[PDB]
Amino acid sequence: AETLDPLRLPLQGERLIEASAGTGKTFTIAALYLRLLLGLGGSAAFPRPLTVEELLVVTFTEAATAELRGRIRSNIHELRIACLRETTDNPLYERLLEEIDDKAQAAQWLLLAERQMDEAAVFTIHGFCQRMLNLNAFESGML
Amino acid sequence: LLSDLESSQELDAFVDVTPDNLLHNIQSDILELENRAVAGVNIEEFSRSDNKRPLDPLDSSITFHVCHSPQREVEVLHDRLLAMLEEDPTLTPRDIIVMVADIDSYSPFIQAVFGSAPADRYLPY
Amino acid sequence: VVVEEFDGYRQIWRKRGVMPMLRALMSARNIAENLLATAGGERRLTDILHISELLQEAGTQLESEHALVRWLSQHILEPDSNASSQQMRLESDKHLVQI
Amino acid sequence: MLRVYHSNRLDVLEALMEFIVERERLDDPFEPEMILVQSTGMAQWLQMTLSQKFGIAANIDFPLPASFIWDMFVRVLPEIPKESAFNKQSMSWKLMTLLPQLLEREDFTLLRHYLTDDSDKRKLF
Amino acid sequence: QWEPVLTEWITAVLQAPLNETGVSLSQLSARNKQVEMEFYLPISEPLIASQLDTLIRQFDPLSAGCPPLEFMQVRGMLKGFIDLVFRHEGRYYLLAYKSNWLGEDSSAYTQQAMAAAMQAHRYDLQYQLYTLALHRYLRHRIADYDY
Amino acid sequence: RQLAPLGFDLMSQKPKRGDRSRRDDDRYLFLEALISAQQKLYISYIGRSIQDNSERFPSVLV
Amino acid sequence: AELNAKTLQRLPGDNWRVTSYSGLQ
Repeated sequence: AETLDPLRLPLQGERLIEASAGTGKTFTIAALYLRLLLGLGGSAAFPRPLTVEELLVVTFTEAATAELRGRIRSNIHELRIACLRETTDNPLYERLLEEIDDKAQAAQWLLLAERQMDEAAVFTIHGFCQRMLNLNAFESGML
Repeated sequence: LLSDLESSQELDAFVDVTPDNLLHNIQSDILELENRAVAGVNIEEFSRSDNKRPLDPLDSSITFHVCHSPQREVEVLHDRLLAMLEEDPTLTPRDIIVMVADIDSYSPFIQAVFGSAPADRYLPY
Repeated sequence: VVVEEFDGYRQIWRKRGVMPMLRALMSARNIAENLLATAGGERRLTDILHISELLQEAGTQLESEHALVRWLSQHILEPDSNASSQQMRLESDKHLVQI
Repeated sequence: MLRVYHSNRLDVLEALMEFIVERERLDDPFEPEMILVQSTGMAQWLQMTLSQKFGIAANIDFPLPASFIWDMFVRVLPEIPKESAFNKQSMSWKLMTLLPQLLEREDFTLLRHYLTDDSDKRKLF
Repeated sequence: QWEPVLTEWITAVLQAPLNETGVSLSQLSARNKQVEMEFYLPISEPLIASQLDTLIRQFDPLSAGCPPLEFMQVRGMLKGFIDLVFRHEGRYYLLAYKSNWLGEDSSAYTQQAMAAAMQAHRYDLQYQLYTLALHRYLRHRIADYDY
Repeated sequence: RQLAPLGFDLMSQKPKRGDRSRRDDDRYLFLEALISAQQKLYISYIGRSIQDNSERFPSVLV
Repeated sequence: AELNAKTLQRLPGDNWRVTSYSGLQ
C-alpha cells in the first residue's frame, strides 16, 4: 500500500482508499470534492472541471450523507471566502489556494457551486437505485 | 419578457422604506440594488468591523430558532406569538401568518398546541 | 365529583380532542408536578408524554372515539418496534454512565 | 394600450386599481370586471380589500389566464367549442388506445421493450 | 321516468310570470341577467342584535312575531350569493330560489303560508341584506343613482 | 421541495425563458416571503434530531 | 433558583370572522 495525499491523488481509473479508525475520512472526502469541483492536481487532475450535479457521492447512512453535505457546503463557503480574500488560516486551504493560478473564475465557480448546492448528487445506495430506476424506466422496466 | 413588449406603457410607483430595523435594512438593500456584504479583500477591511451596519440587540424583527421536534417547535412558536401579542397593544392575529413547508406533517402538532391553551391563552387559528 | 369531572373530561375529549383532554387532566390533577417530585418518575413522565403524542397522531386519522382505544390496545398487544414508537432518552443535562 | 404598473408592495397596486375603478366607471352595469389571478387566496384578499374600499365587491370574475385566453379564443374566432379537444385525460385515453396500435412500428421498439414484457394494462395507462 | 314530467313542469315555471306588471322570464336577454352574484359586505361596528332587530321591526311588517335571534358582535366581512339579478324597462330586480317545500302538496301555498315560511326560516334578514348589497352595488356602479 | 424531471421531457434538455421549474418557484416564494414581511419575520427549523441527537443543517436559503 | 411565567394582560383577539347568512342564523 501507499500513503494518501488529498492534493496528489490521481483521479483516473479505480482507486481503493483504506481509511483507518479515527482518521479524517469526511475531511478527505470534502477535499476530494473540492478537488473535483475546481479541477486541481495538474498532471494527475481531471481532464475537465465538473459541476455539482455531476459528482456522485454514495454513503449508506442517511445522517452521514446529511453531515457530509453540510460539511461540503461549509467547505465550499470557506474556500470561496478564502479565494475572495486570497488568504486563509488552514494549511490545506493554503495549499489549495496555492495550487490555482486564477482567482476570479475559481470564485465564480465556487459561487455557482454554492448556489447549486441544493441540487447536489449526494444520495444513498437505495436512493440512487430508485432514482436510476425512475429516471430511465424504459430500459429497466420499472413502474 | 415584460420589457420586450413594444406598445407597453410602464408606470412606477415605488414607496421608499426608511432603513431603521434589520428587516427594513434588508428590504432597502433589495430595493436600492446595492451590495452591503463586506468581503474583506484587504487586511484593513478585515481587521476593523465598524464599517458594517449597527444592529441593535433589542431588534427582534428577524429571529432564527433551532428546535428538536415538530411538537416543541410549534410549542415555542405559540409562546413567541403570545409574547409578540403582549409586546404590542395594537396587534391583530389576522395580520399574523404562519407558513410551513409541509402542512400535513405539522398540522397535527399545530392543532394540538393550539387547542390545549386555556381561555386566557387561546388564540383562534 | 369524580364522575362529574370525568364527564367533563369526556366532553372535552369529544369536542376538542386527545391532547386537550390529557392536558386538562394533567393540570387539574397536577400529576406532572407529583411525577417530577418523585425520584425516578421523569422517565415515566416522558413516556406518558410520548404516548400522548402518539395517541394524538393516531387520533386524527380516526373518526370514532372507541377506535383510538382499540388502536391503543392493539399497539399494546403488538410489541413491534417502529422508528417513531421507540423509547427516547429521559434526560440530557444529568450525566449518566452510557452502556 | 397595455399599461404595466411596477410597484414595491401590493397595497400601492390595490390603491391604484381602486383609483382606476373610481376614475373610470363601467358603461354596462351587468358587465363583469375581469381580474386575472392565480390562486383563490389572492382573489379572496382582493375581494375583501375592494369591499373595504368601495363598500361592496360583486360581479368581479377571477378566471385563470388559460381560461381567459380560451374564452377570448371563443369570443374572437367563431366555430370554436367551449372546451378544447386536447385535454390531459382525453389525450391519455386516446394514447392508451393508440399506443398498442403503434407498437408494430420500428420507431416504437423502446416502448415495445417497456410494454410487451408484462402488461395488465397498468404501465400503458 | 321523471324527465318528461319535469321538463313540462319547467315550462310551467317558465310560463308563469313573476312581476307586478306581468313580466315573464323569457323576455330577459343574456346581458340583462346575472346569475349567482357573489358579494362581500363590510361592517366596522360590533353588530348588536338588539339594536338591529328593533330597526328591522320599525319598518318591516313581517317582524310582528319572530322573537329576535341572539348572535355575538360580528365585525368584519359578510359573504353572500344572490341567485339572480335582472333589469327590465330600466328597473332592477332580485330573484332567489327556495325549493325544499316538503310539507305542501296541495294548493295551500298562498301568500299567507309563504309569509309564515319567511317568518319561520327568517329570510327577512337575508332579503334585507340582499337589498342593501344591491343598493350599494347600484350606487357604486351607476352614477346619479336613486334607490 | 425538489421534483425530479421525467427524463424523456424535451423542455428540460433545452431550457427557454418562459420555462417554469419548482426550484426557482420555491426560491421566488422565499424572496416574496422575505419582501412581504412588514414588521416581524420568524424562522424556525429542526436543528437537532429527536432520535439520535444528530445535527440537522438548515436549508441553503436560510 | 426561583422562576416565574409571564401572563397576558388582555384577550388575544376580538370576534373577527368572515361569515354568511347561514352563520347569523
